[PDB]
Amino acid sequence: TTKRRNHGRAKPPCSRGRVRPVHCFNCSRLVPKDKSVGRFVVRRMLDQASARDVAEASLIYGSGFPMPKLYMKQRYCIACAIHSRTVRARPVEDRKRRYTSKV
Amino acid sequence: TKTNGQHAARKLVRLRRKNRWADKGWKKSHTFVAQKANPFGGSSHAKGIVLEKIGVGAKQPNSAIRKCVRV
Amino acid sequence: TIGTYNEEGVNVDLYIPRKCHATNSLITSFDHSAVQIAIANVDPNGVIDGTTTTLCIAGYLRCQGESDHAINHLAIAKGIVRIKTGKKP
Amino acid sequence: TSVSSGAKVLRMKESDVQKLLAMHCHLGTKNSSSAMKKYIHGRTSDGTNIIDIHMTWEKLILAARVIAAVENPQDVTVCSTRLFGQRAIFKFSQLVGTSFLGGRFIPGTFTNQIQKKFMQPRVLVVTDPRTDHQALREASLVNIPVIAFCDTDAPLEFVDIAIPCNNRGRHSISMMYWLLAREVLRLRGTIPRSVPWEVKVDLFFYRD
Amino acid sequence: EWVPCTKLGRLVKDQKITSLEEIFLFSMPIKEHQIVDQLIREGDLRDEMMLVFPVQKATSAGQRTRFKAFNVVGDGNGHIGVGARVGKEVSLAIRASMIAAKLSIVPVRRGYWGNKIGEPHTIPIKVTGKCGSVAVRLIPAPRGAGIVAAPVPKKILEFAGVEDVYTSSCGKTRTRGNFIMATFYALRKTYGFLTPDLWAETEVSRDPTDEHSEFLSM
Amino acid sequence: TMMSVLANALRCIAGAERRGKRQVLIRPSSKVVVKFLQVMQKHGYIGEFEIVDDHRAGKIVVNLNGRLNKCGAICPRFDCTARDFEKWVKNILPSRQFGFVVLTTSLGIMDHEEARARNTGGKVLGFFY
Amino acid sequence: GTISRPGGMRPKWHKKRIKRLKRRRRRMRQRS
Amino acid sequence: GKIRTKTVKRASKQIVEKYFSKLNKDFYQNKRIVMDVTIARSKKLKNKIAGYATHIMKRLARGPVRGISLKLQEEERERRMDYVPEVSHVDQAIQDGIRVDKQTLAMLKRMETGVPRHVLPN
RNA sequence: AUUCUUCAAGGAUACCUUCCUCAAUCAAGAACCAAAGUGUGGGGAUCAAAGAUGAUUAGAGACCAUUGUAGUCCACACUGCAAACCAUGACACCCAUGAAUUGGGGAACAUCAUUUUAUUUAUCAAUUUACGUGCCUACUCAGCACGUUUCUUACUUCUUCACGCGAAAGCUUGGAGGUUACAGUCUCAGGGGGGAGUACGUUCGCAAGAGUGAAACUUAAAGA
RNA sequence: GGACAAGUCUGGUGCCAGCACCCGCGGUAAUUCCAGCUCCAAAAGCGUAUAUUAAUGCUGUUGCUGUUAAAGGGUUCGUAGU
Ligand SMILES: [K+]
Ligand SMILES: [K+]
Ligand SMILES: [K+]
Ligand SMILES: [K+]
Ligand SMILES: [K+]
Ligand SMILES: [K+]
Ligand SMILES: [K+]
Ligand SMILES: [K+]
Ligand SMILES: [Mg+2]
Ligand SMILES: [Mg+2]
Ligand SMILES: [Mg+2]
Ligand SMILES: [Mg+2]
Ligand SMILES: [Mg+2]
Ligand SMILES: [Mg+2]
Ligand SMILES: [Mg+2]
Ligand SMILES: [Mg+2]
Ligand SMILES: [Mg+2]
Ligand SMILES: [Mg+2]
Ligand SMILES: [Mg+2]
Ligand SMILES: [Mg+2]
Ligand SMILES: [Mg+2]
Ligand SMILES: [Mg+2]
Ligand SMILES: [Mg+2]
Ligand SMILES: [Mg+2]
Ligand SMILES: [Mg+2]
Ligand SMILES: [Mg+2]
Ligand SMILES: [Mg+2]
Ligand SMILES: [Mg+2]
Ligand SMILES: [Mg+2]
Ligand SMILES: [Mg+2]
Ligand SMILES: [Mg+2]
Ligand SMILES: [Mg+2]
Ligand SMILES: [Mg+2]
Ligand SMILES: [Mg+2]
Ligand SMILES: [Mg+2]
Ligand SMILES: [Mg+2]
Ligand code: NA
Ligand code: NA
Ligand code: NA
Ligand code: NA
Repeated sequence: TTKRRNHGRAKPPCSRGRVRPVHCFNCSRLVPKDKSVGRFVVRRMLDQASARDVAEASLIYGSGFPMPKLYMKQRYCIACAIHSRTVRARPVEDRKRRYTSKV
Repeated sequence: TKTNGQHAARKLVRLRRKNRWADKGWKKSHTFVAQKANPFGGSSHAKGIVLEKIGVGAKQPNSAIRKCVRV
Repeated sequence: TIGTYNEEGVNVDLYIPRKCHATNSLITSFDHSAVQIAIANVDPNGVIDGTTTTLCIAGYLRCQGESDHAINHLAIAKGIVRIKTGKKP
Repeated sequence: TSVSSGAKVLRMKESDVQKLLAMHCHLGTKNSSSAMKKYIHGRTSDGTNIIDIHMTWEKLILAARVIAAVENPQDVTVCSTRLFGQRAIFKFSQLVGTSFLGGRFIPGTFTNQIQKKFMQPRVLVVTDPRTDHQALREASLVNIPVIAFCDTDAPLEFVDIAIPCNNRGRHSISMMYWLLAREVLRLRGTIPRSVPWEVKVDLFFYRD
Repeated sequence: EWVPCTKLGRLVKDQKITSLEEIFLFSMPIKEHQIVDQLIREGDLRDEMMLVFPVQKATSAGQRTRFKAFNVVGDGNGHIGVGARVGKEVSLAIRASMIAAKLSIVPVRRGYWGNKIGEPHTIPIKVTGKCGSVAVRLIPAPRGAGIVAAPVPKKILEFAGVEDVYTSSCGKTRTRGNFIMATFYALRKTYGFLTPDLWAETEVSRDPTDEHSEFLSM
Repeated sequence: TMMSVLANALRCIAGAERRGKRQVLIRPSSKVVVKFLQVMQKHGYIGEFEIVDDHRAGKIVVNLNGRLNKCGAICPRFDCTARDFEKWVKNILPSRQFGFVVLTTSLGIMDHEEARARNTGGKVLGFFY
Repeated sequence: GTISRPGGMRPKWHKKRIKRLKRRRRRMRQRS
Repeated sequence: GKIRTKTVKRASKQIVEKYFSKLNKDFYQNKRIVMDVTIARSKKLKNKIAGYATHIMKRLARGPVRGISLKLQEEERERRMDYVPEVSHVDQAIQDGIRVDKQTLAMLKRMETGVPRHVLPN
């Protein structure tokens, strides 16, 4: 019983032989790059409450200058992406939605 | 998928000869090995002398003594 | 004269099925997509007179989406639809 | 269309062309399907498809000649689930004498024989193949031919006679039904061809 | 006590449409089993039950048992029908199968093997029907060599009116449900094959629903 | 690579008739292909066809009238004695009442009914019905 | 689990057990 | 909860349809009418029916309700809809002039009719 | 899978160049072949089979933690065992639809240069070929991208993809289609489950192993 | 009892004795054992064992299968052969 037509990765037949592995962001497990679950995360350095208090003291950010952010490209193994609720199991005839972009 | 050649009779003959050893029914009748292991020398009946009377228990779902003999 | 005959002139078929006018295929009794379309004839004045022209469509043509193209071909052949616009006077 | 003796009647006139252009009946969508590609005559720079006017008239007259050959007008039903076409089919059935079905199509209307609303038409007319998909599917089980108004992106399964026109727009739908009703009456003896019809097209417009 | 609910039923209830060939010609569906009862003379229908077996569905605290029954109907020559239905009791399933068999009734074509002397006795061409994994092949046979077939297809072929056939089978024929349906499909195909005696055009005719339009509109 | 021009042509015709087409294009052409088509046309199974010249092996356009159920080639070309016609009819034809088996004989290419009249055997080419 | 019922111990470890058996037979026959 | 079951809701629609006149937005007068024209036994049910009927009358005073279909309101609605203007909309548009595109102009120029009157490019 | 400098190759495209069946598939035979592993010299930062210590546990020769040798890297020789998978042999023909994408070419942009007819028509048309943008010397440039329409090659998708096929899951121009209406060409495997890829014999290998490959017995099911 | 034509009969035994080619029967109401009475098949014949032919498209030239059930070589080159 074949569960997925692409077998869970993005490697069509007659396209590639081997894809180099990467380390899971959480457990350091080695997983091929095209099979891993990848997300680009942009994180604010401070929440709304702390950012307000810091801005009053600072002469730079005190008048409408953006605070810096954190940029990360996180890759998960399948087990870690499920246990962390990044993805969940989906019904059949629903597993085919793709969401090419953010949101 | 086989040849279908019109001059490939030799290939077809050789193919059937090799693949005919793969069924137990054909192999048993052509091999002379089961005949030697058969207590009867290829016959339907044989005569013997009784050595002992024994009782053989039936297999698991059933339960009985089967009253066999050693010859 | 259509059908199978005895050694004498006796027809021994139950019935003669219709034939699709586009594919020349028999229309069976268990084919429930087959349709018959009747088109009225028109007098020299734009009034129908009472006679009609009938077309038969197989039914698998309808399921595959080719019945519109087939009827176009049949209507042009029968002299009902004009293939192209006229020329200016 | 053509007739047995080439009487040149039933051909489209200058006034009919004006009505089609005024109501934007020749403007299609930006998408296009393989079945409908033969009815397209050029494409504007914006991306809109222009429908061939000659082909539209030939299909409309062919549909009228099919309807006019039915002895009992109640054996023809007109369906429309789009809001803009519900008023038009109501006026059309009043003038021509047919039955109609507006709103949601209840499944099993043509196949469930023990219901109180069982219907057995001989010809079906629908406004849009895409939205009236349930009616077309049922017609393919009980030997019913289908006449449909189609846009440049319509699927043509179970459709027998397709009339290419603008399926969207309150003015466009009303004009197409007004033209079809006038032709059916003219093909009968009811109204003459030499006097303009007195029924206003605004009666067919959808009003809130 | 029959009140027809379709246009076809009203025509049959009155003394119009006197034969099944009128219905078969225009491919109209049959939705009332009283139509077949009226159009085939009494003493010729000759139905029979072929197979009834139980089916089960697992539930919490036990299982639910129902009965599926197969029925075959057919006049002496040229007509055959097969139906299958499920019911809570054997008698209820059997009664529902008889109605289903009558509703799905088709004509069977007959022909000659070598010489057209008396009457059609065999099938005109080679046909094959498939249902599930079972495929049944029917081959024309000369006069005298009777129905050479297994007991299940032999009973169906007798009801259809065929006199001489050779039969071949493949697949798992012990599934009696698929064996019965595969034979029915082969017999259905006899009227869908175009032979040179049917090349000579045809003449159009009006359907019953518009020939009698005035009577129905009442 | 292509090993049989006749088998290729008969597969194109049978495929087109299954799909309900009106015309089919066949490439490449040959003398045996034309003779086979002339036998089918004489009995009324295809209709008019036309050969286009290109200074190479030609091309054929065939018109179909919807009367042809199936045609096919037989490979290899087995020999057929004049007393073996009934065996081939029983094996590859729907019945004994219609359909033809095409043979190549020293008198030319012909159907099995004509070959029986002239009392000649040969090599089986194909069939149609 | 990604495989159907094996009907025994894991096939990799059964292969290794036969692997060690063959070495012992080879050594025992070498002694003679 | 205080959900009205389908037996209560069905009866209230029937009462409003038949006795729309003489009903108002007061529970206590509507209750007397309901007891007069209802055969059922439960007094609790009749109180609930009068309550939901009063709710419907309040809704009707501000706009139509999908399940009522009053005869007099329907008849006046049809008369308002069947309004015929003095001059047809299509006639007014023609007199104003019709603007087309280059592709539409090219199609018209090749037809037997030609470019009709009152047709300008832009 | 960083950049630059070099050496020999490969496919696709373009062509009114050349040649004239030179071809397809293949027992035997040859070359290459992941990781682990082996031999001799280098090298040794990280991680880490074996081993040590701390926990956890009824116990814990395990999972967790701190370490730690071989290995992991290079050169030259071996080995030829993978879920070496698209679990789908190679060559050839036909095959419906809409969006995309990677390389080449044509049209376009830019640069230069300066048919009859036809008053009385029509059954499968004698010309749908239309269309602009941004950057650009105070040169890897007559250049570079984009927008629009065609064509050849390649990896694909339809969740708004047709027949047909299949036990079903599913496949579908790229078939698992065109097959009881069974024949385009060649080649390799299989014949109920176990015993078993085991025993014996022989070839290859430093070894580890690799190829070839049974039976006696035992079972009514195993499997999808 | 079923395959497979013919008993929801009457006594005895009680997972024993036994039957059963296969599925299965037998622990107190046995449609299967040991018997009586009835009934079935074919008959001057009828059972059992072993071998072989057909059943078997389970050896497949006519005519099998190879994604997941057993089964496409790790990849190219390549001779005999077709
Ligand atoms: K993935
Ligand atoms: K699992
Ligand atoms: K080493
Ligand atoms: K460690
Ligand atoms: K291997
Ligand atoms: K490329
Ligand atoms: K007892
Ligand atoms: K097999
Ligand atoms: Mg590649
Ligand atoms: Mg790999
Ligand atoms: Mg069988
Ligand atoms: Mg699973
Ligand atoms: Mg498995
Ligand atoms: Mg980098
Ligand atoms: Mg290594
Ligand atoms: Mg070292
Ligand atoms: Mg290691
Ligand atoms: Mg650890
Ligand atoms: Mg460490
Ligand atoms: Mg290394
Ligand atoms: Mg493999
Ligand atoms: Mg299969
Ligand atoms: Mg398969
Ligand atoms: Mg075959
Ligand atoms: Mg085996
Ligand atoms: Mg050695
Ligand atoms: Mg060593
Ligand atoms: Mg070995
Ligand atoms: Mg018994
Ligand atoms: Mg019996
Ligand atoms: Mg026996
Ligand atoms: Mg007893
Ligand atoms: Mg045998
Ligand atoms: Mg046989
Ligand atoms: Mg397997
Ligand atoms: Mg492979
Ligand atoms: Na490591
Ligand atoms: Na794989
Ligand atoms: Na596709
Ligand atoms: Na056999």
